[PDB]
Amino acid sequence: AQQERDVRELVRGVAGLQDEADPNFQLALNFAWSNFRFHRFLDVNSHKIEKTIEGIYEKFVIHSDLSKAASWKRLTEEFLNADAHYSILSLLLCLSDSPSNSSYVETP
Amino acid sequence: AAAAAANLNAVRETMDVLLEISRILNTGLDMETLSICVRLCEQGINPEALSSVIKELRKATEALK
Amino acid sequence: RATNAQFDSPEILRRLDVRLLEVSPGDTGWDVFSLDYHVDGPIATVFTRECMSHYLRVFNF
Amino acid sequence: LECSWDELWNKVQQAQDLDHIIAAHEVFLDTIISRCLLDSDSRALLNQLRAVFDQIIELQNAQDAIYRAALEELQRRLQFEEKKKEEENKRIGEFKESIPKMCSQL
Repeated sequence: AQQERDVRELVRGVAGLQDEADPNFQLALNFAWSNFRFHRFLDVNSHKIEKTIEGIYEKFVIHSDLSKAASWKRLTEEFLNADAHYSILSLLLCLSDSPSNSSYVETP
Repeated sequence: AAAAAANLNAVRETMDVLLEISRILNTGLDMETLSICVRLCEQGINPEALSSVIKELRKATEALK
Repeated sequence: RATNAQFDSPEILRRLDVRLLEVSPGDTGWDVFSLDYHVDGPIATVFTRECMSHYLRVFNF
Repeated sequence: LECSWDELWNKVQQAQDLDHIIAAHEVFLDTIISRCLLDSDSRALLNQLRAVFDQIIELQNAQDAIYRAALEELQRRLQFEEKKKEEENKRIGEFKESIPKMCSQL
């Protein structure tokens, strides 16, 4: 119930669809179920994520975007307080990766 | 309840932390959708499967452009 | 082997070896390449790892 | 790479303590960091310099886009002669169409 709602809102947000009776919506739902019920993936290991996050930090330092690297390590350090860490991290890490700009305008 | 809503403020605080993390990484995801993803990993899910789902869904909006 | 570097000691060509940048969805080899000189003796007391980092940054430029 | 190199070369090869050589190499590389635009405060300077590198690669496309129309006609003109041993009239019309847009872009 809540699972189905989550998958529906995911499709609605990302495909931009507002009609849940669109046949494309039904095809996307069938695709999501068929991808989910086929289990072959590896499960996220924290050590590989740790190697990856320090690698992203070092990559920022080498390209001489120093404040971006400081904010990157800072934001991950603040996130790592209060498993689901590495899930959300691994997700965001593989989804895309770095910009050609700093993309940093936070002034708290 | 009062403590049950300050936890919801706490959820929004980490959601803005992940907002900064999403822009410095240049992802297309917004805040509502990442809360859906957070509920998905509450039930347990491969991030490798969610990324394949979204790596199909975003570049199936570039096929009707 | 073809260039003037051949008549320089095999040790110091051996200590310099290739490296890359860990991947990103817009990879070019012109974005992703480095050389690494790494420590092979007590020279770590002379050459810090962050000194190799500044080395690699001006190398990137 | 001569200034910092001269003063580096001097304060290694005259020095008879390891820490002085260390402290010379350190400030050597550090003033080089300030001398390029790889400092924290000169970064805005750096930002302009990256914008000098865009128009370079842009020009490669814009230069070849001339030859992808201009030069491309003349082998077809040879092929018109290989008939001779109406339609490049249309290419003369195409030139009045191609030239102003590329010129305005330049």
